Amino acid sequence: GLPRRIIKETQRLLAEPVPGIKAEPDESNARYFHVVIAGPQDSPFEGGTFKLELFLPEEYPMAAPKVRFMTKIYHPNVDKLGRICLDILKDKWSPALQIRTVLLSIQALLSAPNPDDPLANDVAEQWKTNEAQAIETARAWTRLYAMN
Amino acid sequence: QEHWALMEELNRSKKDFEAIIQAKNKELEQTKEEKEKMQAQKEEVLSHMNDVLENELQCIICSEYFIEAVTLNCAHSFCSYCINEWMKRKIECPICRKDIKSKTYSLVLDNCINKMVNNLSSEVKERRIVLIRERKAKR
Amino acid sequence: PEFQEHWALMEELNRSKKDFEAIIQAKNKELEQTKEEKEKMQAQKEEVLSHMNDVLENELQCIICSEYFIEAVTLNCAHSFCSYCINEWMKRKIECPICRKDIKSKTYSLVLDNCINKMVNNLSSEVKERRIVLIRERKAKR
Amino acid sequence: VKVPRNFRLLEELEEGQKGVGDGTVSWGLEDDEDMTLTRWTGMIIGPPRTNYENRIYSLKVECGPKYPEAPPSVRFVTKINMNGINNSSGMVDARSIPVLAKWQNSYSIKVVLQELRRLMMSKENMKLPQPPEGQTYN
Ligand SMILES: [Zn+2]
Ligand SMILES: [Zn+2]
Ligand SMILES: [Zn+2]
Ligand SMILES: [Zn+2]
Repeated sequence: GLPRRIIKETQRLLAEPVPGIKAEPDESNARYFHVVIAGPQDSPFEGGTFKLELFLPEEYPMAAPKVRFMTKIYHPNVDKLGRICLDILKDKWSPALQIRTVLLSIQALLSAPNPDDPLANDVAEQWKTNEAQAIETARAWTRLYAMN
Repeated sequence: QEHWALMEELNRSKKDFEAIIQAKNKELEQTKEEKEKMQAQKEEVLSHMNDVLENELQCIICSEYFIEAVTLNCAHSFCSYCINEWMKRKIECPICRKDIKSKTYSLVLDNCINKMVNNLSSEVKERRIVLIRERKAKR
Repeated sequence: PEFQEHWALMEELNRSKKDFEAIIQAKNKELEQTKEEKEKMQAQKEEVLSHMNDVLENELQCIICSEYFIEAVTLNCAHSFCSYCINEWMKRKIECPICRKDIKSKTYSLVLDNCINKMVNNLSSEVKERRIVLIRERKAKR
Repeated sequence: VKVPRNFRLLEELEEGQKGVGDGTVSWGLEDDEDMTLTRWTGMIIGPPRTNYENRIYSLKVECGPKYPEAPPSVRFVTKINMNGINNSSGMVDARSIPVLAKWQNSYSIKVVLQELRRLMMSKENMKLPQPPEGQTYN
C-alpha cells in the first residue's frame, strides 16, 4: 500500500485535526482528500466555509501536494478556477513541510492576502488600489458562495 | 500402649510433612514473584528500544528508519535513496535548504539501526527487508 | 476392641501421610516447572542486554577516546569520531584511524549527536555527568 | 495511483493552453469561470484531401463526474456528415467511435479529438458530401 509517511499523515489528520480545517479522505482514492477550511477570524471570509481538494502525487513527498479551491472565492492569490498561488506549492516545496503546513499556510493566505504577488489575479489590482472595496467584495462573495 | 505411641509418632511425622509443604508453598510464591519481576523487566527494554526507533532514526522524507543513511555537509541525514531522488529536483537540504556540498555514508547510523531493528517484531523486520529490496529494484 | 480401633486409626493416619507426601511431590514438580520458566525468561531478557552493550559500546563509542561520541563527525570513508579526537589525530596523520584511507572530508552529524543524547539519558547519572564534563572540557578547548 | 477528475482536468487545461503537435486539434474551457471544469470547447481542423478539408470544426465536450474513468460526451457544433455523428443533432454516438466505445482512463479530450480527426480520413467518411460551410446545429 501507501508509503508509511502518507499513512502517517492521513491518520494524523483524522486523529489530530487542524483547527478551523476539516480534511477527509476520498471514498475511492487514498491520495485524494476533501478539505473544508473555515474563513479565518477577522477576515472578510469569516463565517464562510471553503471547499478544497488535495491530492498526493505518486512522487510525493518529492513532489508537492496538489491543492485547489472548489468554492468560488474573491482573493488575490486564488484564481477563477480555484488555483492557488502559494510558493510552497511550487518554488519553496521541501519534503519536510507536510500536508497540514500547506493547509495552515492556505488558511493564513486567507487571513493575510498577498495582492503584490507577480502572478496574482486581477482581483489583486482592485486589492491594491481600492483595498476597502476589495474586502467588501470578498465578504460579498463569501455570503454568495461560502455560506452553504 | 505401644499402639498409642506409634500413633503419636505418626502424628508428629504428619505435622512435619505439613510444615514442609508450607515451606514449599512459600518458595513457590517467591518464585512466582521473581518471575513477575522478570517479566516486568522484559517489558521495559522494549520501550528503551522503541525510543530511538521512532524518534531519531527516521528519515524525514519517507518516515522509515534510515536505509543506507547519508549525512550532508549541513549535518542532516537522509536515506540514500530519498536524498538521491530529491537531488533530481533540488540540490539543497530538504530540512535546512542549504546548498548540498557533500554526501557521506554513515556506518554507525546503519549498524545502530540494523542492530536495534533485529530485536523487534517479524512484521517490522520484514517491512525493512521489503523496502530495501524495493529500493534496490529502483536502483 | 479399642485395639482394632487404634489399629484403624493408625491406618488412617498412614493414608493421610501418604496423601501429604503425594502433595509435596506435586508441589516440588510445580516448583521445578517455575524454575524452568524463570530460566527461559532470563534467556529471553539476555539477548536485548547483549544487543544494548554492543550498541552502546561498539557503535557509539569513539575508538580514540573510548567515550560515547562527543560532537560526532563522519569521514568520507563512513567512520565516525568525536570532533575533538579526529582533529587532534589529523594534526599528526591524515588517514582514518580505523581504515587508514586518506581523509578527504568531514561532516558533523546532528542525528548521531541526538541519538547519543537520548541513549545516554537512560544511563546512570555518573555516565550522564561524565559526558557533561567532557562536553564542557572540550568546549573550553575550542 | 489514480489522479482525481479535477486534477486530471487541470492537467488537460494546461496542455490545451500549451497546445500539442501541429495544432490541428485544440481544446479549452467553454466557461473560464467553470470551476467544475465540465464543459469544453473542442476544435478540429478538417484533414487535407478529404471533404472536410480547410474547415474548422467546433465541438462541445462534456466531462462528467466520472471522467476520465468514463468517456466524455461529445457533440459537433459545426455541421458535419460523418459516420458516428448524428446528422441532425451533431451528437457523437459513443458506440460508433472506437476511442469512446473502448474508452480507457488513460485517454483525454486531446485523444478524442485526434481520433475524430483521424476518422475523418477514413474511406467511408472522406468522400461524404458535406453541408455548406458555417452551418451549426441547434
Ligand atoms: Zn528516507
Ligand atoms: Zn540540512
Ligand atoms: Zn573521541
Ligand atoms: Zn575510515
